[PDB]
Amino acid sequence: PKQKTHRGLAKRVKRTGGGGLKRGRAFTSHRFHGKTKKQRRQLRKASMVAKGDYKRIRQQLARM
Amino acid sequence: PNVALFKQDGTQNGEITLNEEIFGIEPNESVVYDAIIMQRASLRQGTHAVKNRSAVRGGGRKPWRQKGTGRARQGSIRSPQWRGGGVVFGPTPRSYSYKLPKKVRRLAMKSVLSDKVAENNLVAVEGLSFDAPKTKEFKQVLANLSIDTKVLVVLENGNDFAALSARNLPNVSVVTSDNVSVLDVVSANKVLATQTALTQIEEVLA
Amino acid sequence: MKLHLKPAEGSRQVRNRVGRGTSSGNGKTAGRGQKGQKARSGGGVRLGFEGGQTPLFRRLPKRGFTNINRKDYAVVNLDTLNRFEDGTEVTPVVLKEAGIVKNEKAGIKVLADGELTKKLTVKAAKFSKSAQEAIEAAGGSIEVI
Amino acid sequence: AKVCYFTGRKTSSGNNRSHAMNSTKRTVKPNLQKVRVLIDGKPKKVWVSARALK
RNA sequence: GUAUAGUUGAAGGAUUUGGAAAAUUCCGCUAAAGAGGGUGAAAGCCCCGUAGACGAAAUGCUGACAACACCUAGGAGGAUCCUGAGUACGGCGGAACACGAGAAAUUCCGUCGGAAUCCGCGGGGACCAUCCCGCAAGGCUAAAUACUCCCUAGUGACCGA
RNA sequence: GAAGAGACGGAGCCGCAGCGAAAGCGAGUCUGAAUAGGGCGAAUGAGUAUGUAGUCGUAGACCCGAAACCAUGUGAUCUA
Repeated sequence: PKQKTHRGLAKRVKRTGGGGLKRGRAFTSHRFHGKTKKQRRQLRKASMVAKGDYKRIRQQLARM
Repeated sequence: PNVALFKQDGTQNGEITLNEEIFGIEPNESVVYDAIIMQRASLRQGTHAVKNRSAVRGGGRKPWRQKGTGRARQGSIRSPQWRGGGVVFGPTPRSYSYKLPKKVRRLAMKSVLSDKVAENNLVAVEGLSFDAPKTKEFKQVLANLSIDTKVLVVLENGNDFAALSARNLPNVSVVTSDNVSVLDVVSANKVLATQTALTQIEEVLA
Repeated sequence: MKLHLKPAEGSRQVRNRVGRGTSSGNGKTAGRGQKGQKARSGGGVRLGFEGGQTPLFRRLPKRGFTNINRKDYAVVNLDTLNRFEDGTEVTPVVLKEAGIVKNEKAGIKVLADGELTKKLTVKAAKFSKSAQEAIEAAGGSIEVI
Repeated sequence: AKVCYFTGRKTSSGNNRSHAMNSTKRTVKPNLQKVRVLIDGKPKKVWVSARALK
């Protein structure tokens, strides 16, 4: 039978055109009065793939 | 592509010219190799099977205890280390067939037929006719053309008085103009064929 | 080449059979080493498991939605047109009909990369704001039908 | 209470959820009443649902 | 026409080693039959067969086409009448839909309420309006699909105690 | 079509264009007041079909081994 892709990563990660993946940062949906104002600016913007976690995840997101 | 013509014994009328798209194209060798293996490996029946532990007509209780007896521990009578037990990883029914793309098949056909042209093994007969199916006369036909080895006869349509005279020695196997495969040709040494069979080959093979 | 055969060079490998004696290199535990659940029968954890550490997908947040009525097109840029020399009515038929646009998706859009020197005519369903200028520079005619 | 004589009501079974969705098995039974009716003029006693007494 | 008994069906001798030849050496013959099995060892020409050709008293099956059963009419008008009831649908509690009450349409089940009649009624994923597509609460229906206890005839880079 | 090679069959699938959650725009786009800066793209940058081999996933998945669990049945000739 076919593989089944993960439905936790399809709702969190979208694939770019160069090969990598776009990722949305964390620590954004909670208390903010603890955090500073440089932090809450610099945690709006998306980051890329670290090549450690691209190994074990690659086969799950086989087509999406 | 210039092949002479024979009557039944009369010799060398005008030599038939053939399409250089087909009969002159310098055969690839790996294509013919994989065509032969794909053909001959597609002839298998796959019917063979072996029972295992859940299919051996046995029982499902520990005969012993785990302790007290002092012998090693067993779960059931029938399991692969016993005699009469099941078998681990036996052969199961498969099908072994697979189809190449639709360019290499015609590349194989063209390559084989150009190979047999370049070594002068097509002997084109102007036309074969028997009033009755007499296998002795067909032997005399092959004696007139002086061919001895494993040979092919390619026929046209219902030549029922020329196809009913080929249950000969194994020099001869006979295919009509439609069922010409690869293994029917590569196994043989020479090919006899009529004029019209060449034309109906050049319709399908363009 | 007849029945009594050669493969291509490098065309077919052999195999590697595992658990057959201590001088092939894979006898006594079969390339698995000593104990542990990567070395039992059928062991190994599921994919993406990292111990009880919360894995990467339960660490970064869910985001977005999908439109139900997304209508995206079947883009041809501009150089693909540059072999239909003069006067064709480029269209969602005869334009395709040689191996150019199989499977138009919602109608054909045209883009502007990168040089057209003809006098064609185009019938598509959308156009960029530079492809019209590139076509009318070369003297053609366009219509969004 | 086994069946109806006129309709097709009979006892059956279904689940039972309770406030944190734990399921067991019920016995959902129809309301039935022993009613003296006139079957071909001769009176009998038979089980009839109250639904057919409207 | 076919199924269950069948008929007929071409062509070889001698020598050497042998316990015994189909083996070997000379010279022949056949083929619409050179698939297979058996014979004192390995056979186109010894036997049983095969290709071809022919054949059914009795019972069953399948086509066919006769007979006999059945079934099936047009155009216009639109005053009045008919078109499936404790049914549709709603509340409550459960189930079935990929859908776990969820913003939850559509299908059933238990109980309690409970409509309209063509100027009508349902549906288009809560709901309303507009548009579009359809007439529930009465029945029947071949083939394409899944299986093999058993029968006949075959095959296998399936096993050989 | 001989359980076959062997032709028809162009529904479909993959590559040729990306960015954005999206409306959309397009060799460019997103955030932004910004023609600023930045992310991700493009600037020759080749895929696809089949065979074979290494690894992984779903299936018992390299085999042997429990204590226990659930559903039908069989027993009071021993013993209470």
